Amino acid sequence: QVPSDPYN
Amino acid sequence: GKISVPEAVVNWLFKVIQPIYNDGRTTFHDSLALLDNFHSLRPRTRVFTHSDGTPQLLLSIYGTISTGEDGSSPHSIPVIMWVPSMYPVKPPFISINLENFDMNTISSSLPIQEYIDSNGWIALPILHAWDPAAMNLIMVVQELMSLLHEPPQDQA
Repeated sequence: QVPSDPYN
Repeated sequence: GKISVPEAVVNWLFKVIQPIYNDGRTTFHDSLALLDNFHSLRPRTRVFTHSDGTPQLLLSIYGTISTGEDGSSPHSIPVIMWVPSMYPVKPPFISINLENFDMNTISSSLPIQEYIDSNGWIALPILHAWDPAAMNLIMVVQELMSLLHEPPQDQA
């Protein structure tokens, strides 16, 4: 997976 | 046991933790609990680059930890905590977040000052004496909070 951010 | 993060964040945690963590059950449990106990914190995954150059996608929890309104002078520190893939066998590691922060807004009188290295890594005592069988992420942030606190009033 790649970086992710549930807020951004 | 009340949950403060929304559904989208719980589902996201479920999703990102699975592929990375040796112990997804504990990592999920401890991460959710941390977020539920410290409302200023949020999670994200980011690539951490190890000392030998190896990049590794990891869960990171970040935000500003602040002393409570308890009559003492307020102190805040923005931090980034990383959860290693072998958590809790290996301890989390935590740095100051250097965006809009000057590491020199932290009184040398603050007990936490002693533990911040030139690079911004915070060598908390609990991390040095990590006990995989008895410790969690909440305890790490609690110790951080206790070191941010203005040292007690004396009569000298």
